[PDB]
Amino acid sequence: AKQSLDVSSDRRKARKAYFTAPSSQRRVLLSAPLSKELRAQYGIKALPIRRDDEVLVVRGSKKGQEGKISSVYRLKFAVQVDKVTKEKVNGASVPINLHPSKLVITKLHLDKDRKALIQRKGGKLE
Amino acid sequence: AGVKAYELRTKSKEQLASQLVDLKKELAELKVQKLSRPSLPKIKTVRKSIACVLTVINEQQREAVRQLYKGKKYQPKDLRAKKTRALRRALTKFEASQVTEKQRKKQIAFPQRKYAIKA
Amino acid sequence: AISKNLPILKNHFRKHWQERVKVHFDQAGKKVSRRNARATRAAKIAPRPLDLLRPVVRAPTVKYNRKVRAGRGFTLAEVKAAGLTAAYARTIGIAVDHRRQNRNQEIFDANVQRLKEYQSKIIVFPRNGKAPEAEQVLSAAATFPI
Amino acid sequence: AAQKSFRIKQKMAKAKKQNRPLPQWIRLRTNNTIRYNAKRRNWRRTKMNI
Amino acid sequence: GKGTPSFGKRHNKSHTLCNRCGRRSFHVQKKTCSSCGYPAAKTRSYNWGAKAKRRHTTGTGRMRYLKHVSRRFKNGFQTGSASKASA
RNA sequence: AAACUUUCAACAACGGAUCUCUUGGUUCUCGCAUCGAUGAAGAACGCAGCGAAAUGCGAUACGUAAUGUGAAUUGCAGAAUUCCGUGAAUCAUCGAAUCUUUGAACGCACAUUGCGCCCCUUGGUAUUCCAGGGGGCAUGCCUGUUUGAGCGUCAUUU
RNA sequence: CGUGGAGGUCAGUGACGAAGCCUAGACCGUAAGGUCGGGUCGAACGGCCUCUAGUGCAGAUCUUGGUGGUAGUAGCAAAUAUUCAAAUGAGAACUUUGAAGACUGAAGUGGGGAAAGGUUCCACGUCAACAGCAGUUGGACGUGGGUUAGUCGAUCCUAAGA
RNA sequence: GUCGAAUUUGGGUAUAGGGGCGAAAGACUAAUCGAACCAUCUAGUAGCUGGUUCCUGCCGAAGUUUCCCUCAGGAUAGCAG
RNA sequence: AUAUUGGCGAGAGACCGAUAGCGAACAAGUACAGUGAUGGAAAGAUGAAAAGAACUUUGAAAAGAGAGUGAAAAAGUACGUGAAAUUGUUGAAAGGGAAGGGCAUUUGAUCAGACA
RNA sequence: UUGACCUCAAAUCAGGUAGGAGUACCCGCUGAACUUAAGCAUAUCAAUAAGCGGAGGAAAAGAAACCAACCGGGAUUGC
Ligand SMILES: [Mg+2]
Ligand SMILES: [Mg+2]
Ligand SMILES: [Mg+2]
Ligand SMILES: [Mg+2]
Ligand SMILES: [Mg+2]
Ligand SMILES: [Mg+2]
Ligand SMILES: [Mg+2]
Ligand SMILES: [Mg+2]
Ligand SMILES: [Mg+2]
Ligand SMILES: [Mg+2]
Ligand SMILES: [Mg+2]
Ligand SMILES: [Mg+2]
Ligand SMILES: [Mg+2]
Ligand SMILES: [Mg+2]
Ligand SMILES: [Mg+2]
Ligand SMILES: [Mg+2]
Ligand SMILES: [Mg+2]
Ligand SMILES: [Mg+2]
Ligand SMILES: [Mg+2]
Ligand SMILES: [Mg+2]
Ligand SMILES: [Mg+2]
Ligand SMILES: [Mg+2]
Ligand SMILES: [Mg+2]
Ligand SMILES: [Mg+2]
Ligand SMILES: [Mg+2]
Ligand SMILES: [Mg+2]
Ligand SMILES: [Mg+2]
Ligand SMILES: [Mg+2]
Ligand SMILES: [Mg+2]
Ligand SMILES: [Mg+2]
Ligand SMILES: [Mg+2]
Ligand SMILES: [Mg+2]
Ligand SMILES: [Mg+2]
Ligand SMILES: [Mg+2]
Ligand SMILES: [Mg+2]
Ligand SMILES: [Mg+2]
Ligand SMILES: [Mg+2]
Ligand SMILES: [Mg+2]
Ligand SMILES: [Mg+2]
Ligand SMILES: [Mg+2]
Ligand SMILES: [Mg+2]
Ligand SMILES: [Mg+2]
Ligand SMILES: [Mg+2]
Ligand SMILES: [Mg+2]
Ligand SMILES: [Mg+2]
Ligand SMILES: [Mg+2]
Ligand SMILES: [Mg+2]
Ligand SMILES: [Mg+2]
Ligand SMILES: [Mg+2]
Ligand SMILES: [Mg+2]
Ligand SMILES: [Mg+2]
Ligand SMILES: [Mg+2]
Ligand SMILES: [Mg+2]
Ligand SMILES: [Mg+2]
Ligand SMILES: [Mg+2]
Ligand SMILES: [Mg+2]
Ligand SMILES: [Mg+2]
Ligand SMILES: [Mg+2]
Ligand SMILES: [Mg+2]
Ligand SMILES: [Mg+2]
Ligand SMILES: [Mg+2]
Ligand SMILES: [Mg+2]
Ligand SMILES: [Mg+2]
Ligand SMILES: [Mg+2]
Ligand SMILES: [Mg+2]
Ligand SMILES: [Mg+2]
Ligand SMILES: [Mg+2]
Ligand SMILES: [Mg+2]
Ligand SMILES: [Mg+2]
Ligand SMILES: [Mg+2]
Ligand SMILES: [Mg+2]
Ligand SMILES: [Mg+2]
Ligand SMILES: [Mg+2]
Ligand SMILES: [Mg+2]
Ligand SMILES: [Mg+2]
Ligand SMILES: [Mg+2]
Ligand SMILES: [Mg+2]
Ligand SMILES: [Mg+2]
Ligand SMILES: [Mg+2]
Ligand SMILES: [Mg+2]
Ligand SMILES: [Mg+2]
Ligand SMILES: [Mg+2]
Ligand SMILES: [Mg+2]
Ligand SMILES: [Mg+2]
Ligand SMILES: [Mg+2]
Ligand SMILES: [Mg+2]
Ligand SMILES: [Zn+2]
Repeated sequence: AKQSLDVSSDRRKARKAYFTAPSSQRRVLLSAPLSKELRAQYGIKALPIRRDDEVLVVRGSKKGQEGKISSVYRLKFAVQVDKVTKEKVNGASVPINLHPSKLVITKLHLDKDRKALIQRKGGKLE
Repeated sequence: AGVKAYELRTKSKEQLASQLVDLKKELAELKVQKLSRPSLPKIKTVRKSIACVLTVINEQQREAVRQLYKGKKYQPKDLRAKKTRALRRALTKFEASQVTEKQRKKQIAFPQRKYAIKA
Repeated sequence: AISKNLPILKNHFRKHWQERVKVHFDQAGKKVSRRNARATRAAKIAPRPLDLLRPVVRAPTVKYNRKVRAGRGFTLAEVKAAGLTAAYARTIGIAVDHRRQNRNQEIFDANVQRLKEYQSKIIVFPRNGKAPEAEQVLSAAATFPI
Repeated sequence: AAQKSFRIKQKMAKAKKQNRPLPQWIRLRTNNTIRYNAKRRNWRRTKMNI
Repeated sequence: GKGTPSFGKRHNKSHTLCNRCGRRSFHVQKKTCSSCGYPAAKTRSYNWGAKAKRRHTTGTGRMRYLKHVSRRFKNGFQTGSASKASA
C-alpha cells in the first residue's frame, strides 16, 4: 500500500486529478505498451503514445487491426488510428476512438528527444 | 509565420522601430480584408507579432536604464524589487544584527559553550 | 423544576457555552508535533542535552515541605561555592536564579554537591574548531536525579 | 432618455451586444453543456435598472 | 388612490450608479452610496451583514494582483530570470 | 342492451419517486505566514478567425517575454514550415513586461468620458492663440535643504 | 419486525442479469414482516454474530414537488361599426391593395417634446413560443442597417441648498 | 364640491423613526403607521394550541391529600410499572 | 510551550448522497425581486461509442409510416431505471338516493399441494 | 550696517512614512435587550451581540513593588 504522506488513496481526489489533468499530464497517462518485439528490442515496457507511431489494437472489437496514429486526442483521452474508422450510413467515414492502454506499439517514431526518452528509461535502442 | 523574440533582440533600436510600423501597416491592411473574407486567422499572428516586438523594444529600453542606474542609491521605483510592501520596509540585515557596544563584549566573553554529558 | 430526592446540581451553562467548547481532537497530533519538536531541537542543539541543571529545593507550605523538589536556578551563593561565576555557569547548562536565597545549609550543600558532580560528569568543548564528537545524553534531570 | 449621459449610453451599448442567441457552433464542442442562452433579455420583459 | 394610481407617478431615480461599486445605490441628493459607502474613504459593511460581506469580499473579484502573491512567496520572491539546461 | 360510474389487469399517457451513480458538500487532523501609495481589495468597459455566458486577460487584451516539456490544438476553418527542432501546445512553469476607465485614489470635479496649471517636444508664419506627443501638480507627518517672518532676542557697525 | 452505515464471518448472490419497479399468481409468520414465480430492468447486493444512529408517518391551517374533482364550467359583453371584391398564401372574419360605410372633430385617435424606457426605429427573412379567437400580421423571432452640429442641448453662471 | 385663488402643478432642495411632517384625521412618512422599512441579537419566552412515525406479550391508573400570587400550572402523598 | 468557523498548501472520516450535503455537484451569490439597506431560487445521469436515424413514402409544416444504427430505441438530445396520485384505450364485472367493510356460502375466474 | 540665536512659516524643495483591504485567532474602547428569576426593578443573560480604534504569524504576557507564612518558593504562557 501507500507508505508516503504525500500520496493520496482518496478516490474523489484521484478522479478529479484525472479528468482535470492538463494536456501535459495526459501525454503520460496516454502511454501504450511496446509490442513483445519492440520491448526486447528497446529494453523498455511502455511509452507515452505520440502521433506518427504504429500500433496494433490488442483489445476490443477492432482487435487485430493495425495502422498509424492519425491524432492523439488528448482532450478526449482517446487516440485515433488512421485506417480504423466507422463507415457511416451516408457513407461518410468517421474516426473510431481508441485507448492507448488497449493498443500496442509496433513501430516507434524517433526524435533526438524520443531517443533520449528511451535512453533515460535505461534501454538499448537498436 | 510570425516574429521570433530571440531574433528581434539582435535587431537595432531603429530596426525594430521600423519592423513595428511594417507590422502595423500589415495589420491595418488585413483588417480591410477581414470584412470581405469570412475568416482571417492570419491576423492573429500579425497582432501577436506586434506584441512580441513591443516587448523587445521595451525590454531593451528598460535594461538600458536599469544598468545606468545599477549600483547606487535612488533608482526608479519600478526598477526596484517589488517584494511586498511590508518586506519592503522591514529592517535591513545590517540594522537588525546591530548590537549595543556593551552587548557585544558580553557575547564575546560568555558565548554559549558547546558541551555534553558523559564524563 | 424541582422534584424527587436528588442532589442539587450546579451546572453553569447559562451563557453561550457552545461557542467556547474546546474538544482536543489534536491530542495525538500535538503529541507527535511535540516529539518532533524535541527531536528537531536535540539536533540543532549539538551534543547539548535539551534541558538545564536544576537545584534541589524544599517545596513550600505545610502540606508539601516534607518533599524536596527541583527548583529553578542555583542562587549566586551556591554557584560561587562551586567555583564558577554566574555568567559562565549559564553557558554551561546550569540554571542560575538571582531570586533564591539560602537560609538552610543542608540544602545549600546539596546544591553545591550537585554542582560538583555535574561539573565532573560533563565535558566542555574548546572554543576553537575541533568539536570532538561526543554523542548527546538527552537529559540532565535523568542523569542527575533529585 | 433621448438626452443621455455617456455612461448610460455605454451600458446601453453593452446590453445591445449581449442580446444575441447562443452562437450555434459552441453547441458542438466536446463536453459542451450550454444549450441556449439563459441570460437573454427583452426590453418589454425585464428592465435594466439603468 | 395610494395604490396603483399613485405608483403611476414613479419616474424619478433616488439612486443612480455608484462609481466605486457600480450598484445603482448612489443616493443622488445625499451624494453617498447606500451599498459601499462611497465617497467615504472606508467601505460600508457590517457584522450583522454576513451575506452582504460574502457577496463583496476579496475573491469575489479578479484578484488581479493578490492572485499571484502566494506563488511569488513560494519561490522566495525571486528577482531574476531563469537561465537554461537544454531543450 | 348501451352510454355513464366504479373496481382489477395489460398496453399507452402524465409525473419524476425509487435503485444505482458523484470532479460537490460537511467535519477532523497536519504543515505554512505572503495584500496595499512599487496603487490593494472591489467596480466599470473592453479584448478571440468564427462568443452570449463562465473562466482568462488589458489597446502588447482567452494574451506578450522567459523557463521546462517535446508534437499538438480540435466544434469548424486555419497556418502550413512547427516535428533528429532555440520547437507544437486552450500544455506545464513563471523570475520579465504590458496592464484601458476606476477604486484608500492623489490637479479640481464627477447624475459631466466636465474643467485647470506647469515642464519638454512637434505642427500651424508663434514666450503669449490653437492642435498632436511625452512628463508632471492631493493630504498629514518625519529628517534634512532652501527662501523667509517676528523690537522673542544677542551681538556688530560708524 | 424493518431501515442507513461499521467490525467479523458464509472463500455468500450477480452481466448466463445485482438493485429497483410491476403482478385481485404462490408459500411462511398472530403480527411487524419474510420468501418464491412471472414481467420490466441494467451493476451491483444479501444471510448470520456483533457495532452504530440524522432509524420506521396519515394527520401537525406540516415542508417541497407533482395531481385531481370542480370543468370544456365562470367566462373571453366598457370605449357607437362594420361591408364587398381582388392580390398573397398549404391555410384569410383578422395580412396587403382597391371600393364602400363610419370615427376621432383640432381641449384630436392630429403634429412634436420633458421624465422614463433603451433599439422598441428601419429593412429583409419569418410563426415554435407570445399578442387570454386567429395570424401569412406585430412593439414577437432570426439576420442586418441607422443617431453627423463653432451656432440645438449639455458644457459656463449663480438659486434653495450641498 | 370648487374653478383667479389659503388656486393647480413639474423640476430642484430641506426635514428620518420615540424621529420627521401635520389648516389636527393618530393623519401622512414608497399598497407598510397608536411608532416605517432592512439585517442581526433570534431556533427570543410561551403554565397555552397543534403534531409526535413498527408489531406482539404481560401488568395497569388518576381526576383525591397537603403547600404554592395556587384556580388551564407545579411541588407532595396516593394509585401504576 | 498557547489561540485560530480567515488565508496558502496537504492527509483524512462508522459524515450527506441531488427535497440530502454549504444557498450554490450546473454560465450560483447567478436568474429574478426591491428606490434602497438587502432578499435570492430552481436546475446533475442517452450510449462503450453520436453510431444523434442515410434513403423511401404521406404532409404546407411539425411530424407520421417504413427503413437504418445500436447489446438494447422496452435508450431517440422529451433521452438510465421510470413508483404514486391522476389519465386514454382494451378486457372483465356490478350499479332502483353514495361507495367502501365483518362472518358465511352459491356462482364465475384463477391457483398451490398431495396421489401414485 | 552686518552676523548669529530662539521660536514660527513656505516650497511641485531632497528622501521617506500613514490611509484602504481583510479581520478565524489577538490588543483595546463602547455596549444592549430577548432571556432566567415561574410576576419584577437589584441580579441574570453578559463584563455577551451589534458599534469604534489597533497588530501579528501568532497577539498579549514576561524577569516580581510576585507568591507566600513553609525546612519557604522564584519571569511569563498553557494543560
Ligand atoms: Mg514514464
Ligand atoms: Mg462550564
Ligand atoms: Mg479546534
Ligand atoms: Mg524541556
Ligand atoms: Mg568551528
Ligand atoms: Mg412596463
Ligand atoms: Mg436586473
Ligand atoms: Mg436589481
Ligand atoms: Mg429625493
Ligand atoms: Mg450627507
Ligand atoms: Mg473619496
Ligand atoms: Mg457510471
Ligand atoms: Mg471530503
Ligand atoms: Mg474560451
Ligand atoms: Mg528552448
Ligand atoms: Mg498556459
Ligand atoms: Mg477627488
Ligand atoms: Mg477625466
Ligand atoms: Mg497629459
Ligand atoms: Mg522642516
Ligand atoms: Mg433488528
Ligand atoms: Mg436495498
Ligand atoms: Mg394492485
Ligand atoms: Mg412456494
Ligand atoms: Mg432484477
Ligand atoms: Mg451502466
Ligand atoms: Mg445488533
Ligand atoms: Mg429523523
Ligand atoms: Mg404522507
Ligand atoms: Mg392527511
Ligand atoms: Mg397519528
Ligand atoms: Mg400533504
Ligand atoms: Mg374547448
Ligand atoms: Mg361558457
Ligand atoms: Mg363580465
Ligand atoms: Mg363589443
Ligand atoms: Mg375584424
Ligand atoms: Mg363626427
Ligand atoms: Mg370641443
Ligand atoms: Mg404558430
Ligand atoms: Mg407580446
Ligand atoms: Mg392568442
Ligand atoms: Mg397560434
Ligand atoms: Mg431585431
Ligand atoms: Mg447655443
Ligand atoms: Mg465645453
Ligand atoms: Mg420607531
Ligand atoms: Mg425605541
Ligand atoms: Mg432620536
Ligand atoms: Mg407594502
Ligand atoms: Mg403608505
Ligand atoms: Mg423549538
Ligand atoms: Mg420564533
Ligand atoms: Mg395556567
Ligand atoms: Mg388485567
Ligand atoms: Mg406567596
Ligand atoms: Mg386544554
Ligand atoms: Mg480548518
Ligand atoms: Mg440542494
Ligand atoms: Mg438523511
Ligand atoms: Mg437550495
Ligand atoms: Mg445514467
Ligand atoms: Mg433523469
Ligand atoms: Mg419514424
Ligand atoms: Mg422501426
Ligand atoms: Mg435494456
Ligand atoms: Mg435504457
Ligand atoms: Mg434525434
Ligand atoms: Mg426513460
Ligand atoms: Mg373483501
Ligand atoms: Mg401443478
Ligand atoms: Mg399440483
Ligand atoms: Mg518633493
Ligand atoms: Mg485599518
Ligand atoms: Mg437566548
Ligand atoms: Mg421572567
Ligand atoms: Mg414564565
Ligand atoms: Mg414579563
Ligand atoms: Mg457582567
Ligand atoms: Mg455585570
Ligand atoms: Mg462585536
Ligand atoms: Mg473595527
Ligand atoms: Mg501581514
Ligand atoms: Mg508558536
Ligand atoms: Mg529586576
Ligand atoms: Mg511563577
Ligand atoms: Zn457603491
